[PDB]
Amino acid sequence: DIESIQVLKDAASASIYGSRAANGVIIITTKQGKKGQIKINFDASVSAS
Amino acid sequence: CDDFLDRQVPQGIVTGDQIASPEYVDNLVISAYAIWATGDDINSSFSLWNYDVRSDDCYKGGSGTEDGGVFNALEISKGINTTDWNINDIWKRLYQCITRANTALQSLDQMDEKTYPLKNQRIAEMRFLRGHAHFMLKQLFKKIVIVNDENMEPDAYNELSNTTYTNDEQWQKIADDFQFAYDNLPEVQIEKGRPAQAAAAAYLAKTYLYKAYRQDGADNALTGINEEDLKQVVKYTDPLIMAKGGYGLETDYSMNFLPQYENGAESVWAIQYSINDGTYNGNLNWGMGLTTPQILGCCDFHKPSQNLVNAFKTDSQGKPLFSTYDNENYEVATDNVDPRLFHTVGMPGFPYKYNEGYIIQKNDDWSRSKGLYGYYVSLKENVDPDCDCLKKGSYWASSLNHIVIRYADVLLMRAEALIQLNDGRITDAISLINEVRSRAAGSTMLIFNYKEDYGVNFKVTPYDLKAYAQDEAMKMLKWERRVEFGMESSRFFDLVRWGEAKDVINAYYVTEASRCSIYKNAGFTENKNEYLPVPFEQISASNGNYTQNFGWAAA
Amino acid sequence: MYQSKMNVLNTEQYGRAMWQAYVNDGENPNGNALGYAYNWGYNADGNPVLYGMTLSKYLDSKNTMPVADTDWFDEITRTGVIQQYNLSVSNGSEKGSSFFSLGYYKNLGVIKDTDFDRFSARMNSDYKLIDDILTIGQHFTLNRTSEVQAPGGIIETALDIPSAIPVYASDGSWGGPVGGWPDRRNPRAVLEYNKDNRYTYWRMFGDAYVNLTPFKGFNLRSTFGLDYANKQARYFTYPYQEGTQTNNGKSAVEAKQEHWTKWMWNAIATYQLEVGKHRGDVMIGMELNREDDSHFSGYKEDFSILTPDYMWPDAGSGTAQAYGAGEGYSLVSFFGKMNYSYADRYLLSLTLRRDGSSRFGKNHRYATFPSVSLGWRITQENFMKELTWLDDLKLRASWGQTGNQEISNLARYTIYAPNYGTTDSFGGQSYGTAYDITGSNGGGVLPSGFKRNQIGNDNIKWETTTQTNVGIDFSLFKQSLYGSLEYYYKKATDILTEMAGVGVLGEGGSRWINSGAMKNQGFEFNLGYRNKTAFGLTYDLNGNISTYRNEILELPETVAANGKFGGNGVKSVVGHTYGAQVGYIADGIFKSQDEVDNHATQEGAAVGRIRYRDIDHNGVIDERDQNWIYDPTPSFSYGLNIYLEYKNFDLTMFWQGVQGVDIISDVKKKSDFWSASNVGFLNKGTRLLNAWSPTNPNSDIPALTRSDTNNEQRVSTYFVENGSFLKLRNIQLGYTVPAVISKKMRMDRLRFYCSAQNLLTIKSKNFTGEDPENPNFSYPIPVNITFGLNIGF
Amino acid sequence: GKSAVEAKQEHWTKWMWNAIATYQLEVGKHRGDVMIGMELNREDDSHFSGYKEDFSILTPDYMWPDAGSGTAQAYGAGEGYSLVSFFGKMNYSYADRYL
Amino acid sequence: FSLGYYKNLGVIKDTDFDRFSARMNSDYKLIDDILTIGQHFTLNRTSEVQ
Repeated sequence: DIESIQVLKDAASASIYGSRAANGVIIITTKQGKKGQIKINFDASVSAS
Repeated sequence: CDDFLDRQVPQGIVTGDQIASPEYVDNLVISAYAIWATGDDINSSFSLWNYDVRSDDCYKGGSGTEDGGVFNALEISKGINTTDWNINDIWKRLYQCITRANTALQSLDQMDEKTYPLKNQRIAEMRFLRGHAHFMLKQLFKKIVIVNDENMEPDAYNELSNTTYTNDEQWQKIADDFQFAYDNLPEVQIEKGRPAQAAAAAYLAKTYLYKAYRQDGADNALTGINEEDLKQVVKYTDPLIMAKGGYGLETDYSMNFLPQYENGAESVWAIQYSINDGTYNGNLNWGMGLTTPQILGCCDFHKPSQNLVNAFKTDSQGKPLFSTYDNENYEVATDNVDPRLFHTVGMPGFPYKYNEGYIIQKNDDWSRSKGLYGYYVSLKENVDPDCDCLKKGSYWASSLNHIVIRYADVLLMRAEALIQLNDGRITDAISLINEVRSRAAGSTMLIFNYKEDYGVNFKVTPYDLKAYAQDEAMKMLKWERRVEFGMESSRFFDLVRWGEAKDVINAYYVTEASRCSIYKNAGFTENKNEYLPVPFEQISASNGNYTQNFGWAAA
Repeated sequence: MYQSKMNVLNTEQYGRAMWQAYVNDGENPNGNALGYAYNWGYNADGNPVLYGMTLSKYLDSKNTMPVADTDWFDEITRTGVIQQYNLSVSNGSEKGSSFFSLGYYKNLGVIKDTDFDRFSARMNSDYKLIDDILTIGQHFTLNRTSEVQAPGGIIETALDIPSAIPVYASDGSWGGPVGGWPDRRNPRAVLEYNKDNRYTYWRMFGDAYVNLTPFKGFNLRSTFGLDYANKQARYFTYPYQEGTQTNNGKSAVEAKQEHWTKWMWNAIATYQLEVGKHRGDVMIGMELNREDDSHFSGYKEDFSILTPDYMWPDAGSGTAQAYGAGEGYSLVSFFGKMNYSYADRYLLSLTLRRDGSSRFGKNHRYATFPSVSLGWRITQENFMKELTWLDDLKLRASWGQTGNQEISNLARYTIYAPNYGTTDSFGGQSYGTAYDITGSNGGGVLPSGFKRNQIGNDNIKWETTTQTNVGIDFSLFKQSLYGSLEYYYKKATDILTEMAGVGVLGEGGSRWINSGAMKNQGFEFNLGYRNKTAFGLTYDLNGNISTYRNEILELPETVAANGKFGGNGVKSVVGHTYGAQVGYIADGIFKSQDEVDNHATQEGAAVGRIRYRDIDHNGVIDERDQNWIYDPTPSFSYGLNIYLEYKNFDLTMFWQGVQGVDIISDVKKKSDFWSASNVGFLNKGTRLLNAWSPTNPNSDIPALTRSDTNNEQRVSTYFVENGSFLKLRNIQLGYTVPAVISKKMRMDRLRFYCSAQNLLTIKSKNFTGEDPENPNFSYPIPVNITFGLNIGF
Repeated sequence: GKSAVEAKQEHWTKWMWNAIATYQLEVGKHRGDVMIGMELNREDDSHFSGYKEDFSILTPDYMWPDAGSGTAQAYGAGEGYSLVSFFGKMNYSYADRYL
Repeated sequence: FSLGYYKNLGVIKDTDFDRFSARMNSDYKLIDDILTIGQHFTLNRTSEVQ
């Protein structure tokens, strides 16, 4: 359920998020409903190691 | 539909079909011992002290007559109901001990001896335990159920009866259990809690001693004394059998009741209470948890009577005052006294368990009754307040072993049967009384300076070895049993063996009213009060298969 | 607010009752080893009379415990505070729906140091895709509750502790009994010592489902349910010392955890069809259930700092114990159901299940339960349409069976447990398998073993409850008069009974058996009237009433003698109501030496004592003279809801009554006697200040004695009372601001209201306690008075 | 010949709260975005354990800590954390050239 | 509204991993976009033999 993964590698752009952003922050966001759509997906996989 | 309802199965238990595996056989044996430590409570100690309050040795104690009202009813012989909760309780508990014995025997029976060479010594141990409980039930209730078919199914227990057997052959079914144990136990038990062969002989004798004062009529009176039974008490108290096990009288009386001297030469078989042992508060003697004096806040039960006090008085030559002892109180300054008084009864002005730092007084601080039950404390089962052996759980209890058979018992029981068989061996019974009486006269270590510090005059002598009459000899053994086993909860049991309960206790009721107000309305009804009634719920569930004792109404 | 509070002697009153108890028995009342001294004498007729009374200033000689007149119930109660907030929001589109709520509750009970609260969220939603023929949905709620519970027995302790005992001891410690004062703990101190025994409980509840409709009338559906809770708590053992009430110096902590994880799965297939006049549903499907539970806890003794901040297991310097175990069960279920309706006037219904449970062997796993019901919408039959005053009338009847397997997860098995004996007991009887076989006195692990807990039973099967039911619905006067009747006969057979063992069987001889049967038949009636009035008042009454009889039909022999379900183990409850009880018949009081000597022989009987009836007429009062004296079944119960609407206001009352019920009072033991208790010198009810004496010959209360010589503690009619009651369960008054006013703040509905729950109690004059619905020691039922509001956009 | 079972349990808990307040203006050829807000945090960890010894049957369902005989131990701890802050941000372009 | 399942059995014998999951997200804007409430929720369950 991944919509976008920003990775704030900098410190002058990641300074806003905290003192605890010395090692860089990885901003994750999740999905949402679009306007006027009712879509439904169904994924699967069967693997072997 | 099917695998689903089988997946989850019992957690943290052994199931009935598993329990019989050999890997568990010795777990069952231990567990059958354990219940003698873990199965009684403050109103049901397998000491049976709560019920010797009927005796002339002691009062129930406590806050007041309602503090265990059913035991006050017992103490004064009035208002006992067959529905009373204690009577049912002790019946139930003792048969519970029987269960653990039989369960161990059930799985021991199936064991192969070639690959478990102790099979019959373990089996003997269990039958010893089974005899122990049946013995005490027999003392408590007369008409008991004999539960000695370890292969009996649960359902078959419903068709048992307390009258399958006559009174005598009820006694014999107990004797059979202790006999097999004698035939099979080893002479010496390196694990001291396991009965040795001599213990099996001792209990075997005790069983025939109680069996010989026969009550083969419908009521409880003596129907004649059997000497086939007595000549067994002789066989199984033979000194040669006791010496094979190394038993004998401690060189000072107090050792039988002192934590440092557990499992001594006199302790023929004892309940092995313990401390620091993995359990919540210890495998302590909770059953005596009520009998600690008020110095520990609670509860002042099991207080000795002035009658027992005055019984340690002695005439100018150190013999009991047979006729006069109860006509004036024991006065320390001017009366000769038996050293055993100061090992049995803690009295005001004197040290509690031999500790000059705890002097007993007529106080809020020692007795709970504002004087109703007096001011004496039971010494035998209590311990020094400073002892490592002493802990408070819900009550104060120690790890002091409870000795079921002191070797003094064996000597005095042998004395008895010899005196009853008038057959020339009476000077040998007097020989045995002097053994106990002389040991006791010199048991003044730990109280050696009571002459100078308090004024007591110790004076106890053995009897001259003359050709005594049977009647005078009985009086002398009886008196030795009074002073030797005071407060050990077989005094009342002794009286019903002798058929003397009504005469001696009803008399005690009038002499002791003066000192304990409760005996005001007391009255012992002969051919009724010599045994607890079989419990009402027990009879009522039996479907008339159980029969109530004589003297009690059709309820 | 605590309401019905029990009247209990005060320090002065205590000393008056005691003097009476002493002199009644003819003992010197100055011999109470408490602090009382009495100036008393004799009246002209020779009966004792009390003149003055002095109390010492301290209860001990060393003056560590002052004398009080403490009202212990006022001291352990408080004014409770309740809070409640809830928000909910909803959205509905052609293609789905969505709901979301947040809630909070908080309740400080009227017993001090007891409280409860709950946080709640719920989200539900559903989606229609393709042609509304594929449907997905979800319901889910999440909850966190936490509570500190009232200790076991504080009401009895508060009843028991005398006024003379002060809340605080001279040194400022908790007060307690000393000297001659009874064996009772300080109830304020108990509650305070228990204030931090809070559990925290997280429960998640919900499901997700898929629904397919491949053509008209055909539906497939599969639902996976999830029910999962977990409970944590530290229980603290602080050291106490209230006078002689001591704990030695024990300190301990137990960190406990529990998990209950249940889940459910089913698939459903249903067909519908409407043929001109015929209507009909069919449904077949399958269901799986599984519960798995676990619980464990670590126990540690001895702490240097005695606060919940320090008292963690890592920081104890004494002995430890570890506890815990699991269990579970599963169920499989196959079912079908068939509905048929002809002309919308004759209705038939059919149910059939086959139900298996992991709790049985495979030889008995499943059982098959059919059900049948019929309907008869009378009024649509044409010959009934000559009756303008009766809108609908429908007769219905049903027969059917239901399995029951609600038994111990281990019910089938023979159970041996190691039970070394690590666990708190009381007075011994831990029944442990450890033993110092060596005679060392311990110090180290002892050898141990196993003890039987339960004997198995290879052939436990399903218990079956079978119900026959008939009733009729009605609607008169164009939907203004409505209701329904119900008559049923309901029998449980092959009842699954945890059956005790015969005595000689010994340790753990119990087994679950299908052995027993029990009926319940009764009537149930609903009736509601509703109409407006032509001045502005809408009124809507709807009440109800019902009654039943219950009869145990058969019972294992050892449970009949057991008393587990009835006659006190002296008579078998077979043929009587569940919980019926046997006892002695109290026949007043001996009022004259005359009346003892002419009565049957009665051990302990004297003037002033209870006369017990000689039922067998044998001239002796003994254990045989008992009979059926108690039945817990009301003749009928009833409820009634009045509702009014006048001029934007609204009023509601709900009344509830139970009529004809026997209660057994155990407070009466404490209120009517000085010695109907195990222990002397306890606090007593205030009623015994009226005890019969020569002084006071007009009384039912036995004369005060110090010993229960007469055993008036025996179960008897003396303790059965009429527990009938009518209670205003609730009354609520409300104003809702007119639409035109609130709609302009954009509010479809704004309303404030005001209410009180359990405000009033009507009871029988012959009931002698406070709450007939709670006549003894359960947590008191308070009167709540409430204010609140409703806002909606 | 040693049997034992350890029954651990750990718990974590965090919760934050923040209240930003942003502003947005576009005049001429200039846009800007200023926002201010605070923040809170709290971490409440835990764990504890148990231990028993010397079991009889050796299966993962018999070995619950009540079916043992041997010695026992217990563990446990607890941790914590807190935080409180204030922040801010700004933006500027002035021509859609100089950010 | 999402769901999920993921079961892995490692190449070394008798080690595995499996994860169940769920997710609910929503938001609701009420009065001409002056009031907007929303939420994000997740619920997992992993069960790994190490």
